[PDB]
Amino acid sequence: VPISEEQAQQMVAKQQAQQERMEALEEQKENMLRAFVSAEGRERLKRIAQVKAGRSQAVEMHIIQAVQRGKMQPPVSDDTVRELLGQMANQEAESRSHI
Repeated sequence: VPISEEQAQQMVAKQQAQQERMEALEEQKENMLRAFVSAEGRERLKRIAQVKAGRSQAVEMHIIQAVQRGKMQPPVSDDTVRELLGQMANQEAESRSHI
């Protein structure tokens, strides 16, 4: 009674358009990192994501914005990943020191 057959046909679409768009960005991200970051450096990031997801995620954000703008040379070495994971950890603590 309250909502049309067509209008309900639209909200299942809208809602399934979004589960698509979600999946397409999770895939775009996975591709962007395959291309940008080395294999060793990509394991390391997922290995650390388990313990400190937020940390590993702060690097992935940075590597992507950085490579996309030509500020970093892909593919990014495990050595540079390890370096970045320390720098964020370190700055996480320097925030939490209230400084």
